[PDB]
Amino acid sequence: SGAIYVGNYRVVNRHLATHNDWANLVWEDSSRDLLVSSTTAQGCDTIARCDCQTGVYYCSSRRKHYPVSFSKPSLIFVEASEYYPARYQSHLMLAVGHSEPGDCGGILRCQHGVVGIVSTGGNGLVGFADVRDLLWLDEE
Ligand SMILES: */O=C(\[N][C]C1=[C][C]=C(F)[C]=[C]1)C1=[C]N([C][C])N=[C]1
Ligand SMILES: [Zn+2]
Repeated sequence: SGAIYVGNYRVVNRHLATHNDWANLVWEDSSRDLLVSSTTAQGCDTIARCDCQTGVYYCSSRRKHYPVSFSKPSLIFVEASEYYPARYQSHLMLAVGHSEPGDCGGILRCQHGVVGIVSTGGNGLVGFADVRDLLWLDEE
């Protein structure tokens, strides 16, 4: 579990979005595993605006933050998980590291702020849904 809180937006994995998220929907994209809802309170996070390929991510199934190198966001085949069938996911970054289903929502951060959230795992990789292209998160 986990979310990004930027301005008056809440960014969650689409597959973990709640009824209250869907009832207050700003934007969602199944191909990216992302959903954004509106918030009453302003959030503490800053979104990275950069092309870093190194950062640190939180792994709840280890209670640990790990430094990783990661691929640039791309259209990647993802094997079946507990929450999605095998499919192509877009805007996905991969790193070597541990990720189980409940790790989804852990933040990946670089020197510029939040890069994305954990979205995939298995076979010794962790996949992150990028948010650095969503420039509209930073206003309005
Ligand atoms: O519930 C609302 N939004 C989703 C949400 C927000 C915070 C959170 F911790 C979980 C889910 C919502 C939005 N608004 C209007 C701004 N009222 C309720
Ligand atoms: Zn960066």
